[PDB]
Amino acid sequence: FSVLKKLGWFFKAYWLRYTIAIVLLLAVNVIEMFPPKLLGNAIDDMKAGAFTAEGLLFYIGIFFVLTAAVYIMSYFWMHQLFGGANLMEKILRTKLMGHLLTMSPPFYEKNRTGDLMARGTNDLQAVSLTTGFGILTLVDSTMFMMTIFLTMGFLISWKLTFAAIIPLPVMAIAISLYGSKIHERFTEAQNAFGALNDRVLESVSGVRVIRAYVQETNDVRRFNEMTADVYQKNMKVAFIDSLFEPTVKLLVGASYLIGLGYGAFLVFRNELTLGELVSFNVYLGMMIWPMFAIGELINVMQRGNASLDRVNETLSYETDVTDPKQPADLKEPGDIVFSHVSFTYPSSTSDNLQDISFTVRKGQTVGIAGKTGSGKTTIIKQLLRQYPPGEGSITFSGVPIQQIPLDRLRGWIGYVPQDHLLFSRTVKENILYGKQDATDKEVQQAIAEAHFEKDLHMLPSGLETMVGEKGVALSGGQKQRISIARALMANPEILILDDSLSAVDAKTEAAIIKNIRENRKGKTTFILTHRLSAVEHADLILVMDGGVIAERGTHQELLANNGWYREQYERQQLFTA
Amino acid sequence: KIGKTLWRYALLYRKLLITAVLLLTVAVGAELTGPFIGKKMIDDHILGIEKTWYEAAEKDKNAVQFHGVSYVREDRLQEPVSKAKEAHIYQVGMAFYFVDQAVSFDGNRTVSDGKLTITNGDKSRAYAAEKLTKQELFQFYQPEIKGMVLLICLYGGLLVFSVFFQYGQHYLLQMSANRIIQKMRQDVFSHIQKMPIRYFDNLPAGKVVARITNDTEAIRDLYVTVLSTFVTSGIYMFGIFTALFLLDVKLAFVCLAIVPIIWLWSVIYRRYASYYNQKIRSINSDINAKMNESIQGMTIIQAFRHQKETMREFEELNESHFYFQNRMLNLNSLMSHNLVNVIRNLAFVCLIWHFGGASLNAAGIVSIGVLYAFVDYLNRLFQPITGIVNQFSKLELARVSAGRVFELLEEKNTEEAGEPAKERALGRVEFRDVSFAYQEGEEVLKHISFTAQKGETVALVGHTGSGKSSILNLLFRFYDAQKGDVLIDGKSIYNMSRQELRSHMGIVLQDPYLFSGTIGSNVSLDDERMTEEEIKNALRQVGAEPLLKKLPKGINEPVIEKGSTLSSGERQLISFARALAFDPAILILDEATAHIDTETEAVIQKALDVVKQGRTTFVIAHRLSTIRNADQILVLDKGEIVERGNHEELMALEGQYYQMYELQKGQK
Ligand SMILES: CCCCCCCC/C=C\CCCCCCCC(=O)O[C@@H](COC(=O)CCCCCCCCCCCCCCC)COP(=O)([O-])OCC[N+](C)(C)C
Ligand SMILES: CCOc1ccc(-c2nc3ccc(-c4nc5ccc(N6CCN(C)CC6)cc5[nH]4)cc3[nH]2)cc1
Ligand SMILES: CCOc1ccc(-c2nc3ccc(-c4nc5ccc(N6CCN(C)CC6)cc5[nH]4)cc3[nH]2)cc1
Ligand SMILES: Nc1ncnc2c1ncn2[C@@H]1O[C@H](COP(=O)(O)OP(=O)(O)OP(=O)(O)O)[C@@H](O)[C@H]1O
Ligand SMILES: Nc1ncnc2c1ncn2[C@@H]1O[C@H](COP(=O)(O)OP(=O)(O)OP(=O)(O)O)[C@@H](O)[C@H]1O
Ligand SMILES: [Mg+2]
Repeated sequence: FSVLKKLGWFFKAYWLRYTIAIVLLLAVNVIEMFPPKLLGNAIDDMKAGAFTAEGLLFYIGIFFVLTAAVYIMSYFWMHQLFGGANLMEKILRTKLMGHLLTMSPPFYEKNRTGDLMARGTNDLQAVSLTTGFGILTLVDSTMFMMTIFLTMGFLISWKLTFAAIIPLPVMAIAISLYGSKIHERFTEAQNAFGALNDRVLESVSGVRVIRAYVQETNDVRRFNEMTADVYQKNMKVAFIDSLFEPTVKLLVGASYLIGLGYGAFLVFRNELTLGELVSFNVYLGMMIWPMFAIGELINVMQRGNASLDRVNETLSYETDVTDPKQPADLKEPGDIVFSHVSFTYPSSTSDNLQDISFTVRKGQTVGIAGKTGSGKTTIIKQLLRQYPPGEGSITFSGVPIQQIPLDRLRGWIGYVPQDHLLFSRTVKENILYGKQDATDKEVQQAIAEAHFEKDLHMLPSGLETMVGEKGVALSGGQKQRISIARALMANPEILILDDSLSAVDAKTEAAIIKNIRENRKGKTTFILTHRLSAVEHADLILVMDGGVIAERGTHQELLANNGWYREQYERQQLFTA
Repeated sequence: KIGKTLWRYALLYRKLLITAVLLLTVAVGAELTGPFIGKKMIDDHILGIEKTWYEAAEKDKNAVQFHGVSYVREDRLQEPVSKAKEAHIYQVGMAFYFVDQAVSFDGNRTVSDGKLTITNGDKSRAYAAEKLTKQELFQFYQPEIKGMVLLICLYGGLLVFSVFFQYGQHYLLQMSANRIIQKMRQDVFSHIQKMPIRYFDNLPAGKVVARITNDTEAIRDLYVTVLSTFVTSGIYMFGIFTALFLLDVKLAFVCLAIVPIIWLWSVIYRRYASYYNQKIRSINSDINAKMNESIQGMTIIQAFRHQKETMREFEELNESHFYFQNRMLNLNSLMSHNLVNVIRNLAFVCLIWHFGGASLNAAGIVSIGVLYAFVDYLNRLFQPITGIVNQFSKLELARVSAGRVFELLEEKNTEEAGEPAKERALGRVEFRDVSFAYQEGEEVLKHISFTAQKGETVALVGHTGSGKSSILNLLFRFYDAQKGDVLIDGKSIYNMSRQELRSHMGIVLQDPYLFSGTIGSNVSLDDERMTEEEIKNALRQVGAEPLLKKLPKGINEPVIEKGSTLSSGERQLISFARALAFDPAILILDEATAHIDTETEAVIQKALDVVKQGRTTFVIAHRLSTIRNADQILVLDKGEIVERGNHEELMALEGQYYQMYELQKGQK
């Protein structure tokens, strides 16, 4: 099967466990043919005038021995095979999580979180089930079936077996057909139930409007209609579901009846014996299962093929967008310079960033601003290696970033995303992403630097509570301040503050900006924001309109010209406060 | 409890359940009598030769003819004379020997000559025996071919009848389950419609939707399981025991003893599988949450070089979940399947032991037909054990869902209403004296006092929490003030039906609540009473967008996007149009398009003016510029109406409204 071929790596990795499993499976399958035949032989020895306590003790002992055997060997092959399936589950989990940890934003833009979560929760299950249970069913449909068939043919009869087996193929075919036709209606009924769920959510969220226009009865009417539709679909499914038991019961009773009747017409002709008529019954009883195994196999193989095909598409088909190369030996960044950075944003026909000839010298606090949608955040996304380098050059003292290893560049940049992106961990732990080796005192120092000590004090000191799951006392300004605290803890050479503080008070923003520039003037800093107060003191301010820059002058030079006089506009806001 | 309410809901729709039980019983009886056909076909026909034979003349049909004489059995025999000339067809080894005279017991039989001696405890006699040819033996077997045929035909007829009745009893069980669940869903939704808004506020939408739908599916699965796995199996195990006892009383006690095995095994398997499945589910949920928060937040995980620590935690969870999976696998193997097979083999050993003990006692054997029936009944019995234990362990989740649903249904607090209004009030509303606290102590409204006369555009101004949306809630009786009084016209709000009160007044909240379906589905909320919405909507200044949006005519069906199919301005437009359609006397406007970082004011002010006329518009617009034309500006100083008057009057005093308006306008 294709899925088994594609899983060659896993089986080659684990060959001892799976060969032991298969050997024990075959041994148990062959051993299981003895009990019924020993019962038939006991019956025959009963009928013929020869049965002593010796023979009865022999039969009891052999039955117990075979029982204990099959028990232990069953335990061990089941353990090996299903533990191997669990191991495949673990391997796929590790592989998928590692690959995702490697990936970059463009991959997540191309693939929605829904598909990734489905692959990480459904396709892995399908592949593991393939590996274990599909193998079991292949061994049950290829070895148990033929073993039973030929054992009945040789040790019982070759006409009784042919006659008493015709209904089983028909039963298998009917079971497959009913499975397909019930799954179709099940999909329809699940679609109807999903519609019910959507309507209930819509009529329980916007309840204010529903109850303020006294429409809480037509809503009941609609819900009753859709519940009736769900019930009707559920009846249509039942109409085909109820055919599984009647069909198997009929086509197994026919098999038993043919075996018994045509063994009777053979015991009359002396081509069988009662013991052989009892063993045949038992053999058919144990053969009724490979018929289901065939269908389960043909289903799991294809489902696993699809799921593994998707898992490989997410894992291998996707290559890392940005990769490093021969790492130039640069110990720290110098004077970040952009020569002509014409970045063409992926999934965007327009350039979205033309050449930008701006240079930041060590410690030259820069600040950017402009109209919304001016592409003033693409600067840092270029500085962060997130997207492909595109066209241009960003040289850290003559060595393009595309040469510096990703780890070092990530170490230099203290990134503060504009969108609060905290995790559902303790506030203390949330602050320690920048530095995992913090000794719990520099944490307080950085908290003071961000002026978060006062606002953190009111929050209960329950291990600093937790943010992502449910903020005990959380606000946009607090999240911006904690992000700034993380970035400061990172102790970075280049500090990027994208929309540094658009939530905290103006006074608090000014104080934090003064503090950062006080203790990191010697180290570069990037400021993006709409409020020009934050970039008041910066010695290189670029205001970006559209996808280009307007003026490269200082704040005094920027205010001298009126090309973009938003500073004058907010000066009234400065007067407004 | 849970069983009490499940049984109460099951008594409803009892005709279907009783019919299903009876059809199941009939099909079960047919199936179980099948193997009795098998036993009789074995004993009376295949093993009939061993019975005694009596010599008789060629006078009676079925009297088999051997050599020159004809004998006939002791069953297919009329009684001319019993006499004492008896002949037997004995079996030794694989050989059938004809004895022309034998009056003695039966024991171990051996042949070295014609003696055919029977040993038993001690040798008794030797009888001149003759070997029977294959054809002669068949002649001794022929008379029973017709009985063979009749038993086979009976076995087939019962088979088809059992088929029909099984199909019927399964279909009726499923129809009963689906009707009960439909009733439960209808009742739960009605209760939701009769629930106070306070319950709605605290719980998120997801929880209540789950309670309505997912928990009732859990109930569906529970009813299917209890019906199609415990009642069916119980009736399938009672009939089997009946048949076994009819066959052999002594042996059936073995199965009566097996039952405790089932009980103990189910108990132990539940005890362990509950623990392992709980941990597996809890760790898998942790894995999924970690994966989601790593995809959602990958950027900073990479930026701060946290790829070597998040993976460590993920591997901890993965290893724990894998370990518990392995433990569950070990338990599952051991308890379920090797045990089923071990018990089956033990049953075979018990059959052999009992029948051998019988056969060693002077060769007095219990018919092999009993053995075949036992082997055919015990194979049937052991099939559903694994499913029974699985469901018994799995019932707990359904029990929890049932608890949640039945606690929702038993909530005493409710709103009893459902009476619309009679005549239009023309729009008189007042708040003479009220005070509202959401839960206790913390007051958001303190001695509020205003009388919004027929004059419209009475405005509330505030920010960051003062009790304006609280006033709106009080107006619609969403929350009761628990103190004071409120009047529309001369009546008191707390002295009339909720539906009547809300029939006078309209509402358009901040977010325009767009419902999936057509645009006409939104304007009328599928009222089906009001006929013309477009024509009326033609007077609401909505004549541009619908033409752009294909050819709606109320049949566009665009809202499938949940609202994203249009613009926010268009969404507010449709909300205003819906408010105008009902033509309410009062119109309580929350912050409508005046939410955050917005400049297109006229775009919705044009419709706001159209809806202003001939009502009593309560507007909570934050943009004081849009409200400058109001008549009864109200300022909320965190629960108090500190100042009252038009915009000019408030400007002169310069308390708080003048400062706020100056800031908002100058900043622009
Ligand atoms: C005349 C007599 C005839 C028979 C002769 C034969 C004599 C043979 C005698 C002995 C061999 C078998 C017993 C081995 C015990 C030690 C095993 C061990 O190392 O521990 C293992 C556990 O092991 C178990 O799970 C328990 C043992 C498994 C076998 C079945 C139960 C034994 C009782 C049967 C008796 C009742 C029979 C009922 C029917 C009558 C640990 O390693 P693992 O398993 O790899 O762990 C995997 C991890 N996981 C668990 C988390 C997945
Ligand atoms: C992790 C996600 O992926 C999965 C991976 C593996 C499994 C899985 N674990 C299993 C453990 C046991 C069995 C199983 N063991 C069986 C033993 C007997 C039978 N039969 C044979 C005939 N009798 C009468 C009834 C049926 C079916 C059986 N099915 C299947 C299993 N499938 C599930 C999900
Ligand atoms: C009038 C007398 O005629 C008769 C009528 C019916 C039966 C009969 N009784 C049965 C009880 C159980 C089974 C049965 N055997 C099975 C083997 C495997 C499976 N599985 C487990 C579940 N999954 C789907 C895999 C397959 C189910 C199984 N169900 C068949 C049966 N056939 C016997 C005689
Ligand atoms: N995910 C994206 N895919 C494609 N193009 C994008 C994406 N995000 C932004 N853009 C392009 O970038 C332009 C604005 O870029 P940028 O985010 O730098 O501007 P900004 O609005 O000033 O910044 P920010 O919103 O981060 O404060 C958008 O108009 C669009 O052209
Ligand atoms: N569900 C609630 N339970 C308890 N108190 C609540 C609840 N909702 C709001 N409050 C209380 O109400 C105040 C928040 O503002 P309020 O609801 O009074 O109106 P608002 O937010 O000013 O309205 P608007 O949206 O028009 O500005 C706080 O005192 C808060 O504790
Ligand atoms: Mg507000």
